Amino acid sequence: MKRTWQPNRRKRAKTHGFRARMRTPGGRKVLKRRRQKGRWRLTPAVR
Amino acid sequence: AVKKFKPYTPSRRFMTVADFSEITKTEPEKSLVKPLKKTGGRNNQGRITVRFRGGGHKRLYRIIDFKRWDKVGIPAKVAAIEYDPNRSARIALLHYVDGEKRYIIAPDGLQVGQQVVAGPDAPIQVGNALPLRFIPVGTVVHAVELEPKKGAKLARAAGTSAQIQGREGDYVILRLPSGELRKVHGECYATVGAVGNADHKNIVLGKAGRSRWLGRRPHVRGAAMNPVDHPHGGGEGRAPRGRPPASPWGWQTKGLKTRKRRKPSSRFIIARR
RNA sequence: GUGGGAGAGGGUGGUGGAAUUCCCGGAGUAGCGGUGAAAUGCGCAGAUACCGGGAGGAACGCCGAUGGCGAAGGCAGCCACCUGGUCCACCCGUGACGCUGAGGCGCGAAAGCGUGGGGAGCAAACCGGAUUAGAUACCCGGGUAGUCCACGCCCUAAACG
RNA sequence: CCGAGGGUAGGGCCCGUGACUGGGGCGAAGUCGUAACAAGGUAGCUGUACCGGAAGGUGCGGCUGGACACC
RNA sequence: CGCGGGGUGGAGCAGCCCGGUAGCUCGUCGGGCUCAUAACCCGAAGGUCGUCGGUUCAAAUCCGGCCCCCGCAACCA
RNA sequence: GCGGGGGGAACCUGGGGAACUGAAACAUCUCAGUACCCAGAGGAGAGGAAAGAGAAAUCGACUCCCUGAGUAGCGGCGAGC
RNA sequence: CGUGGUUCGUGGAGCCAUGGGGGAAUCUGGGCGGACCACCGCCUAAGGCUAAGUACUCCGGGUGACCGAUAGCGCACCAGU
RNA sequence: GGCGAGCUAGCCCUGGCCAGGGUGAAGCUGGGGUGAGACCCAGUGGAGGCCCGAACCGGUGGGGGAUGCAAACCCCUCGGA
RNA sequence: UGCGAAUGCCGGCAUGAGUAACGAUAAAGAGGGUGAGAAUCCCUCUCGCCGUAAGCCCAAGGGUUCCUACGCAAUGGUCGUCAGCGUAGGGUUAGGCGGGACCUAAGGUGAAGCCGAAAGGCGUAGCCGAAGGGCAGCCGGUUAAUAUUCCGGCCCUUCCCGCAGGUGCGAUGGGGGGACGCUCUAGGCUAGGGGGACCGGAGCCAUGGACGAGCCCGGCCAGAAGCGCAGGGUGGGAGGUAGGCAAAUCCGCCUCCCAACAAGCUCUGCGUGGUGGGGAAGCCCGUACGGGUGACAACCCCCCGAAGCCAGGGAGCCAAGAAAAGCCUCUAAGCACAACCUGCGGGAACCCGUACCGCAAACCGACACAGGUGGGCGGGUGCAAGAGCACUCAGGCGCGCGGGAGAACCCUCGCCAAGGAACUCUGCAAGUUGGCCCCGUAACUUCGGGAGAAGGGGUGCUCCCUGGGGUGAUGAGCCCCGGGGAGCCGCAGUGAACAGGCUCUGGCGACUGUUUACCAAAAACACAGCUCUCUGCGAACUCGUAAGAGGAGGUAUAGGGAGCGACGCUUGCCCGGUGCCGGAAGGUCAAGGGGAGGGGUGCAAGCCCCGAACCGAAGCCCCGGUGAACGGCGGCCGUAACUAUAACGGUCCUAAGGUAGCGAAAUUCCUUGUCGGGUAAGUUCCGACCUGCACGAAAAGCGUAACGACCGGAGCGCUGUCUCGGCGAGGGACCCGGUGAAAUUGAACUGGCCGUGAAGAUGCGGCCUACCCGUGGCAGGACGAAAAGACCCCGUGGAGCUUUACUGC
RNA sequence: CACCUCGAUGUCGGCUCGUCGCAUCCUGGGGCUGAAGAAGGUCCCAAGGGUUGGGCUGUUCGCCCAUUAAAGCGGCACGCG
Ligand SMILES: NC[C@@H]1O[C@H](O[C@H]2[C@@H](O)[C@H](O[C@@H]3[C@@H](O)[C@H](N)C[C@H](N)[C@H]3O[C@H]3O[C@H](CO)[C@@H](O)[C@H](O)[C@H]3N)O[C@@H]2CO)[C@H](N)[C@@H](O)[C@@H]1O
Ligand SMILES: [Mg+2]
Ligand SMILES: [Mg+2]
Ligand SMILES: [Mg+2]
Ligand SMILES: [Mg+2]
Ligand SMILES: [Mg+2]
Ligand SMILES: [Mg+2]
Ligand SMILES: [Mg+2]
Ligand SMILES: [Mg+2]
Ligand SMILES: [Mg+2]
Ligand SMILES: [Mg+2]
Ligand SMILES: [Mg+2]
Ligand SMILES: [Mg+2]
Ligand SMILES: [Mg+2]
Ligand SMILES: [Mg+2]
Ligand SMILES: [Mg+2]
Ligand SMILES: [Mg+2]
Ligand SMILES: [Mg+2]
Ligand SMILES: [Mg+2]
Ligand SMILES: [Mg+2]
Ligand SMILES: [Mg+2]
Ligand SMILES: [Mg+2]
Ligand SMILES: [Mg+2]
Ligand SMILES: [Mg+2]
Ligand SMILES: [Mg+2]
Ligand SMILES: [Mg+2]
Ligand SMILES: [Mg+2]
Ligand SMILES: [Mg+2]
Ligand SMILES: [Mg+2]
Ligand SMILES: [Mg+2]
Ligand SMILES: [Mg+2]
Ligand SMILES: [Mg+2]
Ligand SMILES: [Mg+2]
Ligand SMILES: [Mg+2]
Ligand SMILES: [Mg+2]
Ligand SMILES: [Mg+2]
Ligand SMILES: [Mg+2]
Ligand SMILES: [Mg+2]
Ligand SMILES: [Mg+2]
Ligand SMILES: [Mg+2]
Ligand SMILES: [Mg+2]
Ligand SMILES: [Mg+2]
Ligand SMILES: [Mg+2]
Ligand SMILES: [Mg+2]
Ligand SMILES: [Mg+2]
Ligand SMILES: [Mg+2]
Ligand SMILES: [Mg+2]
Ligand SMILES: [Mg+2]
Ligand SMILES: [Mg+2]
Ligand SMILES: [Mg+2]
Ligand SMILES: [Mg+2]
Ligand SMILES: [Mg+2]
Ligand SMILES: [Mg+2]
Ligand SMILES: [Mg+2]
Ligand SMILES: [Mg+2]
Ligand SMILES: [Mg+2]
Ligand SMILES: [Mg+2]
Ligand SMILES: [Mg+2]
Ligand SMILES: [Mg+2]
Ligand SMILES: [Mg+2]
Ligand SMILES: [Mg+2]
Ligand SMILES: [Mg+2]
Ligand SMILES: [Mg+2]
Ligand SMILES: [Mg+2]
Ligand SMILES: [Mg+2]
Ligand SMILES: [Mg+2]
Ligand SMILES: [Mg+2]
Ligand SMILES: [Mg+2]
Ligand SMILES: [Mg+2]
Ligand SMILES: [Mg+2]
Ligand SMILES: [Mg+2]
Ligand SMILES: [Mg+2]
Ligand SMILES: [Mg+2]
Ligand SMILES: [Mg+2]
Ligand SMILES: [Mg+2]
Ligand SMILES: [Mg+2]
Ligand SMILES: [Mg+2]
Ligand SMILES: [Mg+2]
Ligand SMILES: [Mg+2]
Ligand SMILES: [Mg+2]
Ligand SMILES: [Mg+2]
Ligand SMILES: [Mg+2]
Ligand SMILES: [Mg+2]
Ligand SMILES: [Mg+2]
Ligand SMILES: [Mg+2]
Ligand SMILES: [Mg+2]
Ligand SMILES: [Mg+2]
Ligand SMILES: [Mg+2]
Ligand SMILES: [Mg+2]
Ligand SMILES: [Mg+2]
Ligand SMILES: [Mg+2]
Ligand SMILES: [Mg+2]
Ligand SMILES: [Mg+2]
Ligand SMILES: [Mg+2]
Ligand SMILES: [Mg+2]
Ligand SMILES: [Mg+2]
Ligand SMILES: [Mg+2]
Ligand SMILES: [Mg+2]
Ligand SMILES: [Mg+2]
Ligand SMILES: [Mg+2]
Ligand SMILES: [Mg+2]
Ligand SMILES: [Mg+2]
Ligand SMILES: [Mg+2]
Ligand SMILES: [Mg+2]
Ligand SMILES: [Mg+2]
Ligand SMILES: [Mg+2]
Ligand SMILES: [Mg+2]
Ligand SMILES: [Mg+2]
Ligand SMILES: [Mg+2]
Ligand SMILES: [Mg+2]
Ligand SMILES: [Mg+2]
Ligand SMILES: [Mg+2]
Ligand SMILES: [Mg+2]
Ligand SMILES: [Mg+2]
Ligand SMILES: [Mg+2]
Ligand SMILES: [Mg+2]
Ligand SMILES: [Mg+2]
Ligand SMILES: [Mg+2]
Ligand SMILES: [Mg+2]
Ligand SMILES: [Mg+2]
Ligand SMILES: [Mg+2]
Ligand SMILES: [Mg+2]
Ligand SMILES: [Mg+2]
Ligand SMILES: [Mg+2]
Ligand SMILES: [Mg+2]
Ligand SMILES: [Mg+2]
Ligand SMILES: [Mg+2]
Ligand SMILES: [Mg+2]
Ligand SMILES: [Mg+2]
Ligand SMILES: [Mg+2]
Ligand SMILES: [Mg+2]
Ligand SMILES: [Mg+2]
Ligand SMILES: [Mg+2]
Ligand SMILES: [Mg+2]
Ligand SMILES: [Mg+2]
Ligand SMILES: [Mg+2]
Ligand SMILES: [Mg+2]
Ligand SMILES: [Mg+2]
Ligand SMILES: [Mg+2]
Ligand SMILES: [Mg+2]
Ligand SMILES: [Mg+2]
Ligand SMILES: [Mg+2]
Ligand SMILES: [Mg+2]
Ligand SMILES: [Mg+2]
Ligand SMILES: [Mg+2]
Ligand SMILES: [Mg+2]
Ligand SMILES: [Mg+2]
Ligand SMILES: [Mg+2]
Ligand SMILES: [Mg+2]
Ligand SMILES: [Mg+2]
Repeated sequence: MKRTWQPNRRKRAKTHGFRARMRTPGGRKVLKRRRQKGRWRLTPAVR
Repeated sequence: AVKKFKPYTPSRRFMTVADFSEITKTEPEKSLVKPLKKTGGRNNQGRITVRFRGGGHKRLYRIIDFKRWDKVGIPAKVAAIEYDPNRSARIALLHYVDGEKRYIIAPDGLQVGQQVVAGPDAPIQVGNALPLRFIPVGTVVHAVELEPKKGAKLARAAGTSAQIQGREGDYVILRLPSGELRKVHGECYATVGAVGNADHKNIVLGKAGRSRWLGRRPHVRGAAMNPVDHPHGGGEGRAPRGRPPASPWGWQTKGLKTRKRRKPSSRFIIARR
């Protein structure tokens, strides 16, 4: 049956993208955290 | 008046469509005069602030002229009578002699050949527009300014009209379609006559769908909800209102008067009961 | 046919005043209403009675008759438009072209009915006061439908001379 | 082939009959009230409409087969 | 079994609750009015207060039991 | 023309600011001006030279440590602070 | 007047702060010493800056009656994988 | 305090899809009817949250599955279309 | 700092067990090859399975999986020599396809502005944003692998510079256009398909017959200008001009003049077109693959015919159907040497994508998972049609464990004597029926319906005659729709597959719709419709601290809230309480005004503190209204000339005491009420009565045609539901080879009875029975597994919900 | 009553399959009889076997139809998911 992951490469980048995160203080602090934790990738892949 | 239908289907039995014989145009409208428009009943923040709206037919917004007083004295020919789907009423296309084209809401009794003017000058005749101070007492009237130069807010709905009961100082006394009795400034324009397509009120939607076409989504009663949802909901096996009947938001929906008390507007209102 | 005539004859659009009710303002005080007599009701939160203003609906006083019109039901302030029947004088025209009329069709007071309006006064139902053994009545205070308009139905009658 | 008729299926009309139900006729002296006949004590009748144990009452319009004093 | 109210002239209700006193309407009786009956007027009669114990000076009235009456409740199962 | 912008583990000041919990229930009260969120600051930050203390004719800017002291008080005079 | 801060929870409630209303004076002026008044004292509001002593540990170093690969950081190993 | 409407619900903007058959509304034309009508019939016409039924959307009943092919499936049947 | 327990934590290893399974029942068999090794790789043949797909193409998404060489440890549910796996090399080519140096849509962002403790919220213009608008490439060949990309052929677009000819040029400004719905649909085309006795072609005569006007294969594709057919769009001239926020000659508007037509002008489609290019069976080798000839290939007639094209076509309807740029046109500055227009010519023409999978073993589902996933094309025959159904093209596949046996049992399926619902909560299930044509068709009805009512007849093949249609000629041929006659065979002609069982009668809901993703599809929601109510417009109301917004670019025939729920006939009485609505008086009423009087302290002038009367809102009280507002609509006793019963009376209470209708009900306890119907027999059902525990009128009352995967009752038809089972098929189950789990598990050397024991003993007592160990089976027991019982209580545990609980906001 | 079981002892009825008790429904054997015969009554022995089909209701039960030699009552976690 239909399931919850329906990949659409645009949606990934406009939702979880780097410019998303920067646009908003919630999201800048996600980057702050991801970075300070030493995350290799601050933000999701999409091609 | 009001086409009916044989019952070749359930709901074709009660359906009732307008007599469009008045309409001289069909698929127009004057392309120079109309933008578009959209909504959802949702508001700038994304939220439903009016319940049960959506879907229904695409529309182009006929731009229509509620200021007659900026053409004072130029005459106009009624060019067509056509179908506005943003209003109960009908809109007449009129060519001015400027060559300027404009929409007006179309009075009852307005044939399309005729001449129409607006201003203190102004014969008193169906279609003309004047300061209320120059319209003879007892005239029925529609498309009335509430305040001078601000546009017509009063009696624009298909079939509506209003009436001059007398004059006081700078103000004349009107009986609105509501029956309210009201003073409006002398300087407010109004056009003479009644709105027409008065047969409007007798259409019979006939099926759920005819409501959907108009953007009217199903309306679910408090009674049919749970108590999270609404002052009446629960018990079930039906239930009487169990309390003074209420809105979703808790206020009382029988008898309770919501007009604000100190509105400086009350100096100009005498009625409505 | 011509020339005339009387008329609330019918349909339409207008419109006038008297009155009732309601509201506003004045002035003004203790009752007003109602009946057989009373009570309910209304009234110092200022009624009734008086004056001024406005709103609105409905019916048309004197004329008015023991009268006129219409086939009947029916028709009554005034103005206009449109329109029917009818009478008299002339003796002009056609030349029996007539009378009736099962069925058909149409009209049909009041009440009632549908859909919109309108709603002053009145008033089924209903409520109250009184009366009475009782009083689901007659009288009194209220009062909705209705009474009015448009459209469409109903098709009855002591529709009687 | 037609064909008495048998069979299956669905109509129409007519008689009979049926818990129960509706009124109606009729049957000396049961119960309630008084509508009508005299202005019958609210003149009556009436089409219709609502109401009411019952007769009836009320509304609207109509019929007369109803009307020597008082303002 | 349970909880609340009740049991008063012939009928329907007051009075109990706050101790001492039994009242209202209808009925029934006697008399009028009427030819007569009702309507109506004037008059009277009528109850031990379910019952059994107690309290008190005194109990329809306060308490207990019994006998009935009306009502409410009996749920998770 | 000079400057600002953004980042920094924790630490600092400011603007805002909880609930569980405790009170053996719970509202005042507590947790707590904590957690958190926001702005700014720096290598520190804040504070700082008396319209101060507060009983002495005394002390002499501010910060931090010990002490005063679980004292003075505060407190559904409760838990507690 | 309405609140916050203080130990102060409306208390006899001052002090400091201030959202609202009213609204002065310049030494013979003003604040304060716990309502208020008198006396006696203290102090000079409504401009600003100010090292050091203090906080902290991303970082570097020294030292452990600190661990020794189920411990010690989550990660002794190309782990915030 | 933040992260989520790539599932799902609603709306918004812009596209797309709906074999085939059936039944036969108004209207229009003609004819009849009438004083003129209403109206009647025929042809035409092609309306409809109209009918049968694929695609598509469903999920009615029953069987199966039940450490499944599957954390909702399969088969027969069935609703809309 | 000592472990045995915490359904503890981490790891390791056991049991179950060589057990269940090995993932669609579309199906395999042999021969040859390869190799250490082969059911499983390669090739051949035969068989079988998809074919509106299980074929082909595109978009997502995925991200080297593509091609080839070498490999088989692992991955692959077995095997593997094989692979989507390991290693390694190679492979994606564009001015025209897609997207960007274009346009705008929702939305987003956002100079200006506005608002907000901070962070931030909003917002005009603008900007961003696409599967929409605009926009120039068609056919073939080529590689192991890419191709509208490379190559061949034939076309085209922009920009730059030049030349010529033309012209008031000139834009971000004005105007036109772009530019639009849904049904139905004309005429002409093409895609595609069928047939030909005609054209071209290797070859074949088998097994009885056939040397044939035989049989089998094929008989096209792309193509500028010009042209032809079919269509789209489309007036011309002047005069006036005040409108289109300047300007206009443009557009608008008025007047006059000629066109009425595509006449012309113009655009597109098709066709034809120089030219370019393909081109079968078969046979031969020779292939993962395809390669020669056949060939110098032929290359044409007929017919069927789109849903596609001409395209802004036409008609009708109402619910009334984007924008902006390209494009044209108008003028402003400004420049008129410039600029623009047209044609020609040369030059210039960037970035990204391009492999491969793509209904799936490569995407979403932890899996090579029976699930899910948008657009396109999807051939042939026959059955009325069709994308349906059976077979079949091209093309693709036999589903990555196999071999045997032929028990129980299970699943899926076939058939059955007599009976025919006796089954059972219920005909659940299965069966019947079944398409098309024709006859025929009731109650009732809102006059449409009900209807496919019901019930029947027809249904193949042959020969004969015969009517109209399309296309062609008015002809034949080819197709289409018929009509009549006479015969043939079988058990049977919708001969297989796809395709209603029907009738009667109740309850509920008007109807189509909607719903609990994943135990409820319904009598629930919604629904047209009716009523109340609010709301005069900066509306009421909703979201937001606000700004702002929705409402609505709406205006009382509108908009919000509430209830009721098509339609019919109707919806009674009570306003005491509560709510709402109205009331300028009165009462009480907080801050504030007031300051009679009192107080503290000063020598005092004073400073400070109380503070009565009185004035002082809303609210409350009070007065009234109000029912499609919350709601509520009685008790006891008596009475008729049998009896019963009580039209009638008495009395007590209420704000008023339930009208009509309906009633043992989706409501009736007693209850299986009583009576009637149906049945041989009826706690259900249907019709009645009325003693309504405990109906009743918009939480509507009573009805109602039509409708329903709703729930009840009855009949006919028909049946393996049943009497009552039998047989048969296949996939399991069994046996063999390969692979090999699971929950559970204190340890076990794990019998029966009668007792006993914490009360239900394999484990204790007595007695009985009993050689050791397994296989296939059944489920009585291990108080069997699973899930720290959901019911029940407990806890001063939690959460959702309500209110005239408290206290706040 | 509250003793095992609330870290689970699935609850009515049906069906299937039984097995046991006897306080015997039938058949066998008997005593008494107010037993003429036949046919009953009541009691004693006896558990070997037997003990129907159907309408209604979820029903157990029960009512009813048609038969019967008879249409037995109980236990087995109201035997047996
Ligand atoms: N035709 C009958 C009609 O209906 C009614 O008639 C019936 C009754 O009204 C009337 O009943 C009457 C009654 O009014 C009168 N006041 C009392 C009287 N005893 C009764 O009488 C009846 O009862 C007795 C039985 O006891 C019978 O024997 C007698 O025949 C009969 N009259 O008797 C009639 C039946 O017999 C009306 N009276 C009237 O409309 C008309 O007469
Ligand atoms: Mg789907
Ligand atoms: Mg790195
Ligand atoms: Mg937003
Ligand atoms: Mg739609
Ligand atoms: Mg609703
Ligand atoms: Mg609900
Ligand atoms: Mg919610
Ligand atoms: Mg609520
Ligand atoms: Mg409720
Ligand atoms: Mg209920
Ligand atoms: Mg006249
Ligand atoms: Mg006349
Ligand atoms: Mg003559
Ligand atoms: Mg009439
Ligand atoms: Mg009338
Ligand atoms: Mg009156
Ligand atoms: Mg008369
Ligand atoms: Mg015959
Ligand atoms: Mg016959
Ligand atoms: Mg009388
Ligand atoms: Mg009378
Ligand atoms: Mg009389
Ligand atoms: Mg009356
Ligand atoms: Mg006494
Ligand atoms: Mg910084
Ligand atoms: Mg702070
Ligand atoms: Mg606590
Ligand atoms: Mg608690
Ligand atoms: Mg410093
Ligand atoms: Mg500093
Ligand atoms: Mg400083
Ligand atoms: Mg503290
Ligand atoms: Mg404080
Ligand atoms: Mg203080
Ligand atoms: Mg001073
Ligand atoms: Mg101070
Ligand atoms: Mg001090
Ligand atoms: Mg002091
Ligand atoms: Mg000091
Ligand atoms: Mg050590
Ligand atoms: Mg060591
Ligand atoms: Mg470690
Ligand atoms: Mg080690
Ligand atoms: Mg670790
Ligand atoms: Mg979504
Ligand atoms: Mg969505
Ligand atoms: Mg398709
Ligand atoms: Mg179709
Ligand atoms: Mg059709
Ligand atoms: Mg159709
Ligand atoms: Mg349909
Ligand atoms: Mg299903
Ligand atoms: Mg379901
Ligand atoms: Mg269908
Ligand atoms: Mg120790
Ligand atoms: Mg231990
Ligand atoms: Mg085993
Ligand atoms: Mg096995
Ligand atoms: Mg397999
Ligand atoms: Mg298999
Ligand atoms: Mg096949
Ligand atoms: Mg096919
Ligand atoms: Mg991709
Ligand atoms: Mg490969
Ligand atoms: Mg392997
Ligand atoms: Mg590889
Ligand atoms: Mg761009
Ligand atoms: Mg460039
Ligand atoms: Mg743009
Ligand atoms: Mg924004
Ligand atoms: Mg695009
Ligand atoms: Mg595009
Ligand atoms: Mg392009
Ligand atoms: Mg090609
Ligand atoms: Mg490519
Ligand atoms: Mg120009
Ligand atoms: Mg433009
Ligand atoms: Mg041969
Ligand atoms: Mg062959
Ligand atoms: Mg061919
Ligand atoms: Mg060509
Ligand atoms: Mg050759
Ligand atoms: Mg068109
Ligand atoms: Mg699929
Ligand atoms: Mg596909
Ligand atoms: Mg694949
Ligand atoms: Mg597989
Ligand atoms: Mg799959
Ligand atoms: Mg699909
Ligand atoms: Mg077919
Ligand atoms: Mg198929
Ligand atoms: Mg059989
Ligand atoms: Mg049979
Ligand atoms: Mg069935
Ligand atoms: Mg069939
Ligand atoms: Mg049939
Ligand atoms: Mg044959
Ligand atoms: Mg069918
Ligand atoms: Mg029933
Ligand atoms: Mg329904
Ligand atoms: Mg449907
Ligand atoms: Mg629902
Ligand atoms: Mg569900
Ligand atoms: Mg359904
Ligand atoms: Mg607005
Ligand atoms: Mg708007
Ligand atoms: Mg409802
Ligand atoms: Mg209803
Ligand atoms: Mg009512
Ligand atoms: Mg009331
Ligand atoms: Mg009242
Ligand atoms: Mg009230
Ligand atoms: Mg007052
Ligand atoms: Mg007040
Ligand atoms: Mg009152
Ligand atoms: Mg009543
Ligand atoms: Mg009953
Ligand atoms: Mg019954
Ligand atoms: Mg009941
Ligand atoms: Mg019944
Ligand atoms: Mg009810
Ligand atoms: Mg009601
Ligand atoms: Mg009913
Ligand atoms: Mg019905
Ligand atoms: Mg349905
Ligand atoms: Mg259904
Ligand atoms: Mg069987
Ligand atoms: Mg077998
Ligand atoms: Mg042993
Ligand atoms: Mg034992
Ligand atoms: Mg022992
Ligand atoms: Mg075994
Ligand atoms: Mg077992
Ligand atoms: Mg088993
Ligand atoms: Mg537990
Ligand atoms: Mg407690
Ligand atoms: Mg609690
Ligand atoms: Mg116990
Ligand atoms: Mg005990
Ligand atoms: Mg338990
Ligand atoms: Mg256990
Ligand atoms: Mg267990
Ligand atoms: Mg015995
Ligand atoms: Mg014997
Ligand atoms: Mg025995
Ligand atoms: Mg049953
Ligand atoms: Mg029973
Ligand atoms: Mg049991
Ligand atoms: Mg079970």
